[PDB]
Amino acid sequence: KWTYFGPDGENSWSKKYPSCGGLLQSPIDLHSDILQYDASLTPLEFQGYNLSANKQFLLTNNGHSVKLNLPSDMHIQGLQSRYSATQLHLHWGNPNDPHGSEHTVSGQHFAAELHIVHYNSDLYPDASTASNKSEGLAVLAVLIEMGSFNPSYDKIFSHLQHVKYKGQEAFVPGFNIEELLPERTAEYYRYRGSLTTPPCNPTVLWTVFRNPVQISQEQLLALETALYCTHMDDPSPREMINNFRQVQKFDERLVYTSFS
Amino acid sequence: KWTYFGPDGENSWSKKYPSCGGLLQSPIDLHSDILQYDASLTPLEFQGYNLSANKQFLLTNNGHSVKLNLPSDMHIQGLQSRYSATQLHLHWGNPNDPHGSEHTVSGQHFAAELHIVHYNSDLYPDASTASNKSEGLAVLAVLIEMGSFNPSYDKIFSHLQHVKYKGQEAFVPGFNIEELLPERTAEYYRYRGSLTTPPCNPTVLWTVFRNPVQISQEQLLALETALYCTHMDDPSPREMINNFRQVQKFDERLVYTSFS
Ligand SMILES: CCCCNC(=O)c1cc(S(N)(=O)=O)c(Cl)cc1SCCc1ccccc1
Ligand SMILES: CCCCNC(=O)c1cc(S(N)(=O)=O)c(Cl)cc1SCCc1ccccc1
Ligand SMILES: [Zn+2]
Ligand SMILES: [Zn+2]
Repeated sequence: KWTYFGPDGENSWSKKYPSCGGLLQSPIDLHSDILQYDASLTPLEFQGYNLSANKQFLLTNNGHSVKLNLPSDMHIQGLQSRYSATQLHLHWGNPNDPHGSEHTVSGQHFAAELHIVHYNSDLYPDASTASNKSEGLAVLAVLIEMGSFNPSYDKIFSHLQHVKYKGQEAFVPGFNIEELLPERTAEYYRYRGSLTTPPCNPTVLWTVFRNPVQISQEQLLALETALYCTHMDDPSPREMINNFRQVQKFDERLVYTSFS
Repeated sequence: KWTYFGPDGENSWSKKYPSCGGLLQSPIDLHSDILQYDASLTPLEFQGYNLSANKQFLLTNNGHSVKLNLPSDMHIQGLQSRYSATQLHLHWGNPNDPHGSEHTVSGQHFAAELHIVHYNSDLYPDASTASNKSEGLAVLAVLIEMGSFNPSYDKIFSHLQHVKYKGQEAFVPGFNIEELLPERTAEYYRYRGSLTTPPCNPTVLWTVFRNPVQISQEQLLALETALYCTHMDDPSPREMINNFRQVQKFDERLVYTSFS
């Protein structure tokens, strides 16, 4: 058990989850001095992203974020192994401070952040088994900026009202998960890092897209007001807000870019 | 034992230093939405900061920073108690990434940060005894950027050669310590926080001057490269770099400004 605020917050994670106080932690601040162009970084292909709108996918409040379960037929080609999808989820701030991206760019938070989590299906049978193992995970990160209404993101946000409390679950119709990605997915940052949550294992190949996507003010307000970290019956209910980790020391890492 | 790197890093400080996971942690990002002008914040007076050049003061490498011992006769006038000087020390980054201030303005790191540590000499005999007590400590924080050669900061940096390693000590003719302060010291940020180092006690009244000082690219490089955090005959030397804490979450609070 852990939170983003007070005694159980991120400065205390390492007391229960030692990897949280180890090396190669995420997120990080993307800034010119630590960037390095790499000709190796070829375009990813997103296979099986186009989920049938006549099929149903489990959305869950896990007490930390809202998660959408993804089928393992969904995958990434282009890395050293096949990375199969396990779930996507978000990180955001609060109505009075809508700047809850995990990754920052030249010291600036975006409004929110989407993480599409994949596991090494060539090595491991699921994300859970893969999470504490070498080369176990790969995440696509989309930075989210406040702008126009996003009908694609709304295929998640219109469902939040059925997963208000921890452990609540709701079937959501499939849609093309590629619609959540920004323009020019060929332009990305790539670095070796960790889960941004406990148990913080340094097993994550990070891809952060260069370009953000936009969702409206009304979409962020809904995301920032709809969810609780706590069970429906908890007498000390806590709002699910500011569910982002502070950026971490580089530990001599560089971030490789597909662009110069 | 505590460091800015590896398993004994800042995410692990809370294990042996509980306060590092507690309330009112420094440093923080100073940005517009958390600033509030308070017309009641008048100028500090720096008394006995003009040290005899015929008096000598101990410079030490403690393996966390380089520290100049200061005489208690020097103090700040303007607060509700007299705060007497104990030491000044610095925080910096590394030559590939020369952005190692502790406090940030609008998410931006300055090259470095000087701290002049004072203690409540009306209530407490010493900084050690004051450190974990109400209204114990007051720091003057100076943000340092690349710029023109600074003769006054060179009165310190000219002696780094003699304190290369953990343990080494050296003497510095006195100079006017007010010479290390920027222009318009009437302009400052003010907030209650913590030591940025273990034991992280929430006992510090922070005064961060609005205006940075400038040191030359060569002065900054000397600081970043002159010192080690290991003993002169450690087999495995460690360069003393990136000796700054990551900014902390600053939830539902204000930094007050002396400036509109
Ligand atoms: C186990 C509950 C903690 C909540 N975190 C995640 O679901 C999560 C977050 C990330 S992140 N924010 O770095 O993108 C990642 Cl990369 C993976 C997971 S969960 C999948 C791995 C796992 C499964 C089961 C137990 C432990 C880990
Ligand atoms: C034994 C302490 C280890 C190193 N830290 C400092 O000297 C230090 C740093 C700051 S900061 N970076 O917040 O300006 C401050 Cl406010 C005070 C001290 S040391 C003075 C207080 C103290 C002395 C002895 C034991 C504990 C605290
Ligand atoms: Zn995440
Ligand atoms: Zn300091």
